[PDB]
Amino acid sequence: EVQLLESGGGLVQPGGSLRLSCAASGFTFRYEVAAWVRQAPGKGLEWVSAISGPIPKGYYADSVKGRFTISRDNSKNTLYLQMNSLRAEDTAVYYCARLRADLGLYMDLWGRG
Amino acid sequence: MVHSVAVIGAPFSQGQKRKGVEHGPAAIREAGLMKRLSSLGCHLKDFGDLSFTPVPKDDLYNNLIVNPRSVGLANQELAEVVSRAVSDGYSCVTLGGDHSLAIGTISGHARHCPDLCVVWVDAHADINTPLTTSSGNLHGQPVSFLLRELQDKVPQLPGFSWIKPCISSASIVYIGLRDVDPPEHFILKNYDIQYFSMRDIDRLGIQKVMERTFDLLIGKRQRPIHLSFDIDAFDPTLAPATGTPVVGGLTYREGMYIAEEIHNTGLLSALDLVEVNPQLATSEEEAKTTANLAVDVIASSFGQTREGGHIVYDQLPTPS
Amino acid sequence: MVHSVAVIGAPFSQGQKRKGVEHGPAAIREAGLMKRLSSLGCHLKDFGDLSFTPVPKDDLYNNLIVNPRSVGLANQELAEVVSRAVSDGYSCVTLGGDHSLAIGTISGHARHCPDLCVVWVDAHADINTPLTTSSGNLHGQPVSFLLRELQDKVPQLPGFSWIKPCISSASIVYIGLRDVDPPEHFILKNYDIQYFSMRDIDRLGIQKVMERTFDLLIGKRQRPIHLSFDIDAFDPTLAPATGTPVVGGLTYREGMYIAEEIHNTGLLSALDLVEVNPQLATSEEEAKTTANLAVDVIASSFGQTREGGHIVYDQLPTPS
Amino acid sequence: QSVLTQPPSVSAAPGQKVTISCSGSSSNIGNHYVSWYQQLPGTAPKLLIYDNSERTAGVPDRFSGSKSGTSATLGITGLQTGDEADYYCGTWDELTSNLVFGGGTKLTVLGQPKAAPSVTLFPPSSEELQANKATLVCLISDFYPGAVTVAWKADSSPVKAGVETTTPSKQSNNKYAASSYLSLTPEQWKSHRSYSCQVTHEGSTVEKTVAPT
Ligand SMILES: [Mn+2]
Ligand SMILES: [Mn+2]
Ligand SMILES: [Mn+2]
Ligand SMILES: [Mn+2]
Repeated sequence: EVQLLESGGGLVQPGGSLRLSCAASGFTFRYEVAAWVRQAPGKGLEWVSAISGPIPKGYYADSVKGRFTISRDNSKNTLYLQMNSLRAEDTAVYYCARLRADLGLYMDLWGRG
Repeated sequence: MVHSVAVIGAPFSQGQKRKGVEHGPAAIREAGLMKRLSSLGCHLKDFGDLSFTPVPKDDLYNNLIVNPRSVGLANQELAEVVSRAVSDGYSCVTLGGDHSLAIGTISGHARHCPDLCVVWVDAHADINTPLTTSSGNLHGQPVSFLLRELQDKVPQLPGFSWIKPCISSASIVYIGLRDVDPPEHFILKNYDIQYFSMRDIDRLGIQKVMERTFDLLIGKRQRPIHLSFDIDAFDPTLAPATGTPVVGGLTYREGMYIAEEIHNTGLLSALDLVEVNPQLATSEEEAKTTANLAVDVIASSFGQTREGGHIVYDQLPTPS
Repeated sequence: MVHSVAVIGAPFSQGQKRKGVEHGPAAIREAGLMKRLSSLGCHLKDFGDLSFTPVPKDDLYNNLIVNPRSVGLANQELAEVVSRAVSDGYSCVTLGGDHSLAIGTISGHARHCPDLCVVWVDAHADINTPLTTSSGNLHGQPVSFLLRELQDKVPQLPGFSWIKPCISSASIVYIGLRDVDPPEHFILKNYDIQYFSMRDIDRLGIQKVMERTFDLLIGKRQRPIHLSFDIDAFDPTLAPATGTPVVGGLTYREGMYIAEEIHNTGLLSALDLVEVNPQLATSEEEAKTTANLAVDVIASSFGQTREGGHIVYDQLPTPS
Repeated sequence: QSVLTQPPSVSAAPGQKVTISCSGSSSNIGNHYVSWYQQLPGTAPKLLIYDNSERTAGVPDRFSGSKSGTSATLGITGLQTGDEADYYCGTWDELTSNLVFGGGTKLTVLGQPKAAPSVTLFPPSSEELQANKATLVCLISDFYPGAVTVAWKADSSPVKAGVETTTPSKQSNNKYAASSYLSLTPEQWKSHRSYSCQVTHEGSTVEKTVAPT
């Protein structure tokens, strides 16, 4: 009754550009805080980007700030990550997640990757 | 002259479970507020929606669980905008955002209108002190900051020393109360704050409630009115896109009646509409219903009638 | 001393379409009844939920379409448990289960409290005789078994000869009536049983209804009160998880008001909450709404207020 | 990543119990709520636990979260084979202004006996040294569970650069395999007495060594 599906990933050259998507269904992403997290093969999870509030505002890890741009299209109920000046070390599976707060922060819905 | 209205978005919250309330301003807008106010014939001025920026640290954490200093400082910027809107001769409408914004609007309203009175329509008294409730619950304390008799019960927090208590205990009346913490009950009884719970409303009926509210506030002299209207005052079936839904609230008609009586005085100088949180809606339809109802309160507060007759009609066309 | 409450599950039905009502006790529990009663400061005693076993044959058929002897014998075990709870000095709360359980609770209540009176809140009069309605509809006859003037109209069934009629026609008052079979109407008029239909409520308002109900029952002397509250008294939009939903019922606020007036007497000795059937709900949300509303009636009947103030608050904390 | 410390693997039999530690600092776990994520093979992480110990809908009481000082624990009792996932802790770090994560813990529900790895270490071929290259090959076979840590030594000194280790994978006989490659110059190879491949499996190390002849 609620899921996230990413697309746009694949093969790109060093110094290259690439734009990922993440369509929500079963909830309105617009009123939700959304995030990108990534997994270099056989390794942990790195937080990349987050988009919150009504302006909206974008937050980034220092390992991507000034190269990556997070956005959303409220009409297509879809979340985006624009990735510029890409590096070998940017190689990873990329998840979009829903970020919520109670006492602390948590990611309660993940996409396929 | 025609009646002038200023509209401000104050998308203020302390994050946590209530983060979505920062989307109330835009949701009320997208339900056609400015068009409705234009059909009434109001001269309109839009300040747009204010930025809500955590100080001293604007990071993701501090945007999702907001320190109180940020709420204090945001309310200080708000107060000045409301005082500008009023000094310019506009009745000032502020769209929430959580009820903590009343700290900004009433303070700013009180600057050029120190004799103002307050009609607080809410399921809650929103009168806890920083000592009676937690640090991320400023949405449940606004009135402790503004009330004069409570100065010695209220500690000095960073970001809130700008505030000058501007309301006396005889100058606020509460309508809709049905969810009141024990210390909030103590304060009401101890400091003689007049209030009409839902039980009072069931017993007296809303007609008599408004007659008594005005007797207490404007019984002796005419005074500027501040309407602080929490959408959660309405039954959760009518306004479900809210953060503290309490069963057994105002019907649509009781809520329009309040708004019509306030209009009929000619003394409405400021209006808050707070606690519209579209992300807590289960569906678009719950989101839009809650947002349409907020628009109806504001329109009705500025002279929308149920029987028509607001705009002047002259003669009927003849056949040919 | 503080006010003591005993809680009994009586998951009694005659199966057929209403089998799910045997899950009402557990559903009311899982909506946090014992916690709410504990916050009120009540001294609590839980008898748990009683077994409902068909006699003389405990097979699948006799569990899905239950013979009346089984209902008679179950009510006899119930009566003794209620009389224990009351002799021990507890106001006795029985969770249904269908309304046939009133045969057990009122009989058991009447043993040490023979002067008791009954406030029956229901869409139905539940006063058919075994001759005016069918064999699997004991849920619509409880009052014919208990009423004194009706002895000669009521045949002796196996499992029901233990019963001693314990209510006179002036000692029961009905509130909420809107679905009354012709013979039930005859009985009311013929035996002068006082009742307030939804039309009476529309005409007089619930405030006056409660004022007149007490005039009839406790106008002359103070008497122990038995509240028999059918959830189907509430409009089907408020309580949809019920077996005979009738449109045009009590609002939430009328229902809380009844419960507040009953509390304000200080004479509530026994309370039934019946006809919560979670399997007839279309969704979890309908099930939980119906179960939350039942909890609100019981809490409100034992002193939950809408304006707060139940628990005593002493002083406010000072800054430092 | 890997601001937060987890063990790389844990194991117990079906029905049995296990805990997974999550170790941080004053500026993350010390002052912020920990969340636990479950990742089944080829699937998306799932939120189990948030605000230290609040289970999400459907998650049963045998999955338990706790937090004290600057550490956090995930307790799993009643182990079913469906629990076989990688598990991650996560919280906020107020030092770097990042959502942070542990390196993950591979949980194995034991379906066969504990089997320690067979290690074969090959030195650079005569041929590859002509080409001005050097590769040492550490072949790692017949281990269960399917989690190893690999550490290379130059003499006794830790070697960091020029290491490529595969993830463990399933052999036809249901045991796990992995390989590890160290890249050197021929001057490095010829200027140390020995290089060693060290494979840790369930807290016990299998070491193989070679020397330039
Ligand atoms: Mn409020
Ligand atoms: Mn409120
Ligand atoms: Mn009934
Ligand atoms: Mn009924």
